[PDB]
Amino acid sequence: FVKHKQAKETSALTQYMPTSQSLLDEIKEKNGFSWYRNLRRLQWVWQGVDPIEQEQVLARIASSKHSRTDEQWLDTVMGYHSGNWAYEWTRLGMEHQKRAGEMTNEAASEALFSASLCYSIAGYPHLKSDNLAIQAQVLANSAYLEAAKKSKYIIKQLEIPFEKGKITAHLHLTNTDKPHPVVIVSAGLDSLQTDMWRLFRDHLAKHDIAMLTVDMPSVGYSSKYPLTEDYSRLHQAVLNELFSIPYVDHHRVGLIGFRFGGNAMVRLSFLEQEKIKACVILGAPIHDIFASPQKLQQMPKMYLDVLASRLGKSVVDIYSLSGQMAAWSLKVQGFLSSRKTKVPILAMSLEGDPVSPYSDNQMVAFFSTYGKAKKISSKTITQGYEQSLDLAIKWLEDELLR
Ligand SMILES: CCCCCC(=O)O
Repeated sequence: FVKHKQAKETSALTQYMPTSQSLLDEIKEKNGFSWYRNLRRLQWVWQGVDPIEQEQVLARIASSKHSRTDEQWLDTVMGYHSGNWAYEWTRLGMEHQKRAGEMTNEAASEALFSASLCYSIAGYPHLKSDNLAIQAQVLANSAYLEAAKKSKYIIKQLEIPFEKGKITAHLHLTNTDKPHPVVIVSAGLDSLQTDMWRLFRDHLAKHDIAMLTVDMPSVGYSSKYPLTEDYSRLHQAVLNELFSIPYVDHHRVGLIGFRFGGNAMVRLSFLEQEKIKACVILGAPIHDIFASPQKLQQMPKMYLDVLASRLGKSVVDIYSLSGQMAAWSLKVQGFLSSRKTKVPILAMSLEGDPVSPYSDNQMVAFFSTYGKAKKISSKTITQGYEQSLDLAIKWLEDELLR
């Protein structure tokens, strides 16, 4: 970080054509949002951030008197110091990493996992040219392995050759007493694979289900793998690799996919109908948004910035970008027309998720044998997350521990 005291601020990184800058101004004026980033308060708490410390972090960010790229956007304090998003979140990470040295075992481990998450959030949404975020992502990764090393649970980092690079994946096991059923898990384009420790700790592990995390192409450890129309590519290779991994029962493999991670799992559940025993997706952009250019052009700048990054765009034309993403729809690709899959897929999203409509999940569910879509209604978002996850583990319990 010392080399990055004056690093270029996140919201200013992505270059847009002047006609596209004019569209961004329209969007910003119409939505009037107080933050550049889409704030995921409830998601981050669900993942393990303490609500009180998160508010303290967000308050120091929003209260700052330091100069912002755009004063409308509270999280755009420029440079690595008080008020900066990366700076303030990394501070919380370092505080966990401090408490970790004065704990041992089952607390030290958990403190480091907490730290990892804070560092990941510090880098969110992980724009590729973001110097502060790159460093945050390094800390996120080193903290995860240090937590893993301290845990009573077993976490192995695998490197699986594929196309002259290696796919980096994390295998979480309760033990190695016998080969265990396993779920391959991927989150969306602005998460890191290390952001799902509680999925394993609080849910999968209680059933001795191993968790194997993977980054989608262009994301995290898979940054060097271009996001193409065959975006399930890396998961298929990781699936084919499970035969050589004796710690897992390759006859009992499932898939969990959040956001765009969900598209890849569905894709895979049509491609490998014998090897995949169960699939569950939450909040996946199956078709609707991808196929709506007019909706893509009206998205907050943070989403367009993430898209430009993952697609390796140097300079962005929004109209062109919006037209290009249609190819990512699983309907446009032909997976949702006639062919059924033997894989039972449970497909959920929260009520009124504009990224994942019930209609999207209904499509998927129909083309799955013993499949099922759900529109999760709840009073709070946390309750929706928790219901969804309870339904997920039951599905995996029923189909994987069969
Ligand atoms: C805006 C929809 C595209 C991104 C979905 C994701 O976060 O994975």
